Amino acid sequence: FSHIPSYAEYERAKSIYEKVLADSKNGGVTQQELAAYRKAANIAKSVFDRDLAVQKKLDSMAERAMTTMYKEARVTDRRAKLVSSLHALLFSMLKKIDSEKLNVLFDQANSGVVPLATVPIVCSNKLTLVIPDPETWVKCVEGVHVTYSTVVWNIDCVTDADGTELHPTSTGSGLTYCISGDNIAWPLKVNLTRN
Amino acid sequence: FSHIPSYAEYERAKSIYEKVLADSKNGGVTQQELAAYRKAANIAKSVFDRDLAVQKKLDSMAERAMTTMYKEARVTDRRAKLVSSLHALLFSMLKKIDSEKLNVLFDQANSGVVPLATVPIVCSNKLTLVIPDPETWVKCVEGVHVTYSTVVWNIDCVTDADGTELHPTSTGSGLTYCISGDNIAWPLKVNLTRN
Amino acid sequence: FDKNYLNRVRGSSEARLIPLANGCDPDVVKRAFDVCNKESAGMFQNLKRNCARFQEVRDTEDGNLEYCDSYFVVKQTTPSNYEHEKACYEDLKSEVTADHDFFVFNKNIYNISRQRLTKYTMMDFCYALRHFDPKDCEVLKEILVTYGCIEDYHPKWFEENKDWYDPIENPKYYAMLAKMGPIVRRALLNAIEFGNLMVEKGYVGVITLDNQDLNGKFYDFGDFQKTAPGAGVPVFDTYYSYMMPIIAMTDALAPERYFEYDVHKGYKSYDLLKYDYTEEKQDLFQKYFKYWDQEYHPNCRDCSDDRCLIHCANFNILFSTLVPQTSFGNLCRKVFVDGVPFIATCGYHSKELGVIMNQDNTMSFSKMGLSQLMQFVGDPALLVGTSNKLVDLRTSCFSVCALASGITHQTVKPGHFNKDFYDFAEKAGMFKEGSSIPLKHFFYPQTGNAAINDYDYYRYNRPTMFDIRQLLFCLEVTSKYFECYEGGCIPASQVVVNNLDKSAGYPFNKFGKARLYYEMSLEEQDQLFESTKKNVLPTITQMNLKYAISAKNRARTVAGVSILSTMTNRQFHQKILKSIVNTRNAPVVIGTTKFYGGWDNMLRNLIQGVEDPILMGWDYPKCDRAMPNLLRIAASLVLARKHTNCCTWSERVYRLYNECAQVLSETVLATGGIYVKPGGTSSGDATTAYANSVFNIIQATSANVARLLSVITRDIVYDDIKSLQYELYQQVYRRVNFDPAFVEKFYSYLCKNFSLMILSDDGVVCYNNTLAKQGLVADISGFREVLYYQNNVFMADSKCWVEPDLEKGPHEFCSQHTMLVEVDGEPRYLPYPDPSRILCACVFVDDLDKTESVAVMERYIALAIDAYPLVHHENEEYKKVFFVLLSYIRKLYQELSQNMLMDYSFVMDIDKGSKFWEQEFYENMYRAPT
Amino acid sequence: KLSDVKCTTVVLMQLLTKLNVEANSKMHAYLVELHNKILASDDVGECMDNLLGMLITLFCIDSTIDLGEYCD
RNA sequence: AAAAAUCUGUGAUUUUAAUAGCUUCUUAGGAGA
RNA sequence: UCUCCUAAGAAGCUAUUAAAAUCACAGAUU
Ligand SMILES: [Zn+2]
Ligand SMILES: [Zn+2]
Repeated sequence: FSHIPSYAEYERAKSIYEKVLADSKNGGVTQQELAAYRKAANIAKSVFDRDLAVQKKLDSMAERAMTTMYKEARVTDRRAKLVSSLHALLFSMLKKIDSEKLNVLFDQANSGVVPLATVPIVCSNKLTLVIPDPETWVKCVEGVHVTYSTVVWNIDCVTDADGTELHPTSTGSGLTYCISGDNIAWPLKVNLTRN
Repeated sequence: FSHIPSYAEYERAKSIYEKVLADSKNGGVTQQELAAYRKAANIAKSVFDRDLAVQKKLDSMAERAMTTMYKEARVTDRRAKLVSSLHALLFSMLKKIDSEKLNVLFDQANSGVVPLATVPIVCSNKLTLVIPDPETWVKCVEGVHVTYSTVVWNIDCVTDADGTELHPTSTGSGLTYCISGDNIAWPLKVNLTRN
Repeated sequence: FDKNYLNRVRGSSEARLIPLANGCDPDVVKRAFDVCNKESAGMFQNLKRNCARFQEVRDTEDGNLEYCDSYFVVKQTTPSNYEHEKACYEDLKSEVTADHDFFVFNKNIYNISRQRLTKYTMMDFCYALRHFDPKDCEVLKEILVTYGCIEDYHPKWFEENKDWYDPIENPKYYAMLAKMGPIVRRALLNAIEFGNLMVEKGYVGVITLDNQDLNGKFYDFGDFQKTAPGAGVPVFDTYYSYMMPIIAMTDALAPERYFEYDVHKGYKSYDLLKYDYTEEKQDLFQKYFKYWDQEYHPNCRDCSDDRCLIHCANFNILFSTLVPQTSFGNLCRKVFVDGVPFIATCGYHSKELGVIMNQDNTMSFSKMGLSQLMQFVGDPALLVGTSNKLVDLRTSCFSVCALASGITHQTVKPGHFNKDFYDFAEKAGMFKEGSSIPLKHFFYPQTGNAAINDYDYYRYNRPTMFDIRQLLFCLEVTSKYFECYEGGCIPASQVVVNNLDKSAGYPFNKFGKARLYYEMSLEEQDQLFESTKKNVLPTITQMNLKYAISAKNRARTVAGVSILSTMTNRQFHQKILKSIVNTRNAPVVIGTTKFYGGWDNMLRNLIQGVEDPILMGWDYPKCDRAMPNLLRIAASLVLARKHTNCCTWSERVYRLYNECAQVLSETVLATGGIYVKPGGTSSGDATTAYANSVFNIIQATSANVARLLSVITRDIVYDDIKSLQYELYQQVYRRVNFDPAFVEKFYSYLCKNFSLMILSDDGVVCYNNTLAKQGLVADISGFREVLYYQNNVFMADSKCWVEPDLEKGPHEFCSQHTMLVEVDGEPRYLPYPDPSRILCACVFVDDLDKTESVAVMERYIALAIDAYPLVHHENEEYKKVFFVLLSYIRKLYQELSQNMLMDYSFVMDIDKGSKFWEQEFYENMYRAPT
Repeated sequence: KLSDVKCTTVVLMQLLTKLNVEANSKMHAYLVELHNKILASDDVGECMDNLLGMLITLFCIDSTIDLGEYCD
């Protein structure tokens, strides 16, 4: 409250008025000068109040600017972090593209364009197969080799819903997977692999 | 209570103003002193706009903060004991349901006959019980049939803790196992099935 | 009876016959027609009186007579028409013409004998499959049985199978219809041959469906007028336009498929890298629809306006059932990043629209910014191209890849029990034997497989054609409803986001929520949106389960469309969306408030102006799953019709291919696997409610046009509608460019009667009952018929209602019953919920924190605001549902005040400063403002 | 009396889920079937039997020490 | 790991408008030294 | 030549009420 310079002038006016109103009592009331002192003190108080109000109103601008600059700094920091994370993700997912297969897939394309749906069908080497019922396992698995479309696949593992692993049972003709028991929780997620 | 004194001073000023205006019946012409008293009372009143406002704002803020703290301290305590709270709630609810069926089931469970705790229960047509002592064995089973719940189950095979499998005893009425109780160790594991 | 007449009719066919008439007299039968002359117009069903019919019989190997379907029809006419038809048959003798025979049996009787015609013509089949009602279904059963479309048919088969007509409950249905494909294929090919023959011989006339005997042979030539040889004008504008939906309901062109697919053994050998089928759709079109008198651009690039776009998309939807499914979706190209090759999109190949190529292409990248990195990451072309193939047999939808982490199962949890309130309610007497408020709306768990078992319901979406003429006129009428709204593009700075802390889809959701991605400088959001008008930006979509109170046991799902979609769709659509939200007294109710006397205003504005009102309603079974693609495209175009100046046509095509590639054909990512969404709206897509509302308006207008066209205009009592009906047929079918002077008149007629009130899927209409009784307006039975072949679902009457007494208000709109109670001395409608829901939302809570009553006091204050109108309810058992909540809020406040004393404080000021446990605060929420 | 069973079943299912029954993909489905049948029914005769069936599984998962307290 | 919208309550900050009051400059009316 | 009261205009400060905007939490509907 006393920081503003006008407070010092207001205090000086207060002191001057207090001293003069007591020093002038020798000549009596002397309303002529008492009114002048009253008016001077009134003007001083009004000016002090106006200056104080103006300064108080102007104060908030500094806080607003500080908040704005702090927010700008935080948003740019977050942008930098996000850009780094996106770059890392892109360069991590781009690291496992075998250029050899990509060099032959686009050789047969109609002017170097191939629909996206047929990239994994011609480039991949593992087919994740899901079987929800014995009525489908009998009609699809066909022993140990699964034939989908035209190619012939093998089997690497068989995992059930619980997360455990089934194992083959050797027989005279060859390995087989035991199905239709009451202790296996469907579906069975089979991980194949190209021949 | 620090706000009440301001109310007391305001009331005192108002009462003094009332007394002076009532006594000063001549103030109608000499309204200078009446106006001075009115202005003094008004200045005394004006303190409320500051004092009551600040008191109300501070009290509201403190109450909000303290209520939020109390709510957090209550919800954390509620969450701290979740599983035991669930057990207590379940038992308090079961006590409310008047059904001799559940009472019989719980009495039998306390007796010592309960599922084997392994080979988890998966169907509505199979179980696996343990019968500690001959007394509860005689109480529960009757020849080929057993009644663990209100329903009646059929026995399939009986096993002893050592792994030896038991067989029924021929009798005119029907198959029986009671005599074997006193000649073989305990407990027995019985594989049931829905009737 | 006369035997000489039968003997003469026998002719030289050397076949047995049995008379059906009592002699030379004609026979009366009910047949559908397609008539348009100087007095009538429509697809009505009228009696036939000009022909006598004889039935051929044959001797079976068992010695018993078999009543084969071969019929001899002997039409009788005047000598002039007799000679005219004789001269006409002198030509047009090809194999596609039913063998005629001309003779005069007596001095006064002229006969034109047509030999071995099938009972029902093509028009009967089309009409019966269109206007389907399960109580007058003989015309369809007598066709399905004869042509062996039910392989296991034994006497009284239909008695045992009571739901043979339900598309979504009879798994064999479509396999039952598909055995009719050969008949429609033969009909089309014979129509083309006969058209060529007529052009060669030079006859100008009108051909319609009822001309074509079911065998595929045309059998009457009354109207044809000769002309110069080599110059003829056959017109099939209404032959094809009426059977259009049935060419794709019965899979007519199945023998043309380019691939053979076995669900267990995969595709047989076929061309795998061919995507441009633009040179084969044209050949098929010329082979089948040669006489369609309008152009056809296989690729929607070249379409001139938003009507030709629909016209060509309709054909593409039929011709895209033959292209192998591994050929659609994003294209791709080989580019380099600092010398390291990878994959990036280079166009799009959509089922309904056609091939589009990006206008910008690059073959190098370095120092990529944030926008380009986001575009690369969000685009599926780089994720699907570097992961293992997937083949799961749980779902019929295509499956293109499986993530590295593998397939994982996710479950749902049960709801908590709030005993602290159940005990209080029981003490107050709410729960007791024989109560009128049984508990419902529980919290239901789900097993492991629900996440994909629910998504499997997309098998209900199948490629359906529309008859373009009726659909286009209905679109022109529907667009009249949205003529009083603002529309355009807005710059980035003017966009408004309701809530910013919500997921940004996959894969962006890993790093942060939408708040982080909305910090991009506006100069980058603007660049992204502008570059969406010259490119196609496909994106991935998640499928996450929902967890909320529900009476129905089935699970739920919502699609988390990625940020690259919303960030631009907002800029595109927000202006018209906010103009729809800020309009009052319009058919679309979105944005109107139920409180403060809003419900009464809506209801008394719906009812005003309609004579003899009788409300009604309807429900779309599985709207999200079974919505046809063409209607979604039509809704998007109706909303995008307002960009007269801000965008060119090409940009309005690229924007539509972006919306189609981001919503209508998402690359769904559900449970550790990447599938391909067949079609239908996604719930979480931007502007879902408004698209649903537009689709609802389209359906409601079609349900009226179809019913108004199919009445005998010769017998309409009113002389004003008797001409509107006649003009409607000509304006719909026999003209190419719509006439606004008539669209406005028909919309005025459709708004004077059959008022409307629509909010997304819900709806209500009060239609003039006197007209609806005469078939001039779409009553309840007029919606099932249209939904049968425009949505592929059966709308059971158990899901609809009718309230003739208006004073009782709608039975149920927006899941809130309506009641009439005097307020301020006048009768005003009030809503009120189902009390079981209010009572069972306080007992069950979805989190452990909410079980602590004191901490969530606001829940009951917000619940008691909506359950107040139950105080006026007559049933004495419903007022407790509100007074108990009031007492419970009082108890909560008292308990909190008493308990807080343990901290050495008094809350008396706020305690006594609470007006919430009194009836005055809530009672003022259903009163019109001063 | 029906509401008592319909409200006890939810808390019982919550307890079973907290006991980590979701690990088994067979027992969980059977329990969910029983719980849904109890919730969607009206006759207390079937609800009581299904609740007893659900409760039979509780002892198998965890032999609660509180088994001896409900008796008194 | 939890979507696009609309509506409605409660709490916090800012502005505006009105009411009451305080301080001050100016003008005008009543009279006083 | 100055002083008290009264009315208006204007400047500043206090509070009370009402509306609008921004932020946070919570319910309902599609
Ligand atoms: Zn076109
Ligand atoms: Zn635009």
